[PDB]
Amino acid sequence: GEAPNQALLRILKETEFKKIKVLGSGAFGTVYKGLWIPEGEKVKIPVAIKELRTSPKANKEILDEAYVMASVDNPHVCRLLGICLTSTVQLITQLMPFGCLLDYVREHKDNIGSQYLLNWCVQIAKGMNYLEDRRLVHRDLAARNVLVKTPQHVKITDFGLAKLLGAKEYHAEGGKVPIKWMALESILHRIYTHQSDVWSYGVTVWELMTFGSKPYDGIPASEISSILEKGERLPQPPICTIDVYMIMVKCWMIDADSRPKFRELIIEFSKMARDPQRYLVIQGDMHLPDEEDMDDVVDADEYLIP
Ligand SMILES: *CCC(=O)N1CC(Oc2nn(C(C)(C)C)c3ncnc(N)c23)C1
Repeated sequence: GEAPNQALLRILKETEFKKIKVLGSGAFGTVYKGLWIPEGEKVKIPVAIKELRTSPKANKEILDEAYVMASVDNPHVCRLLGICLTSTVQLITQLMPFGCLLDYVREHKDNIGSQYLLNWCVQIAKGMNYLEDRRLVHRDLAARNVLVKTPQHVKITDFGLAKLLGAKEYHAEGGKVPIKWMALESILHRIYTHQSDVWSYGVTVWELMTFGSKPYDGIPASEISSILEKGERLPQPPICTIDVYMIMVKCWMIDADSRPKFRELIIEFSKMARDPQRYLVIQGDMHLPDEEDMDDVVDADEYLIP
C-alpha cells in the first residue's frame, strides 16, 4: 500500500567536478569539497564528495544512503545531487560551508544568541517532521549529523542508519549504534520509531543548549541502559529556563507515545523563538556571519533540474 518511489538518481560524470579539496576523513569517511559544473550549463555548484573509508562491499552501504538522500526534498534535509560511479562510488551533495552544528556550536559559543538556538530547534523539528511524513526513521539524530548552510539555516544529514517504514517499529540486528542518543526501547529491544527519534531530538537539543557538551560524559555506554531505567536523565543546562527543559524532559519519557510529536515541537519552539530572551538566559544577547572566479556560482538550493 505504498507509493512508487519515483525519485531520480542522477549519475554524474567525473569530468563535471573540479577544484576538489579535502574536507575531512573522520568517522564519516573521506569527504571532499569542490565545484560541480554540469556540462554546458554555465553554473558552478559548491558540493561535497564523500567516499566511504574501497571496493570491499562497503560499496553496498554507500548506495543505501544515496537511495534515501535521493528520495527526500525538504529545506531542512540534505538532498543528494548525484553519485559518481568511478573506481570508488561517491556521494555528491550540497556543500554545507559552516560544517556540522556540533563543531559550530563549540567554536562560536560566545557568539550564539537565544534566537539562533531556538531557531535551529525549529528547523530540525521541521526536517524531522518531514522525515516522519515520508515514513522515514533516522535512527542517528545528533548535533554532529546536522550541517550548517548559513548560521540561519541548518539541515539534517547522514542517513546511513535511516530505515524506511511500511504503511511502525523497526528491528535492527547489530553493529555500532550511538548509545547515548537512543531511546530506552531502542537500547533494550532494538525498536526504532519516529518517537524514538524524538528522544534523539531531545538529546540533540541538549547538545546545543550546553554548547556542545558530551551527553553522559565520562560514563561507559554499557551503564546507560541501567541509569536511564532508574529514572535518570540529562541535567538542565544553565541557559535553559524550565520551559525549554520541560520540553527536553518530555522527549525522554519512558512511554514512547506520551512524547512530543515533531509537529508539536515545531509549534512550541516557534512560539519560543517569538521571544527568545524569555526562554534562554545567555550572557550578552551578539552577531553571527570560496575563491575569486565566482561569477557563475549557484547554490544547490537554486539549481533545480526537474
Ligand atoms: C561536525 C564534523 C563533521 O562531521 N564534519 C565536517 C565534515 O563535513 C562534511 N561532511 N559531510 C558529509 C557529506 C560527510 C555529511 C558534509 N556534507 C556537506 N558539507 C559538509 N561540510 C560536510 C563532516
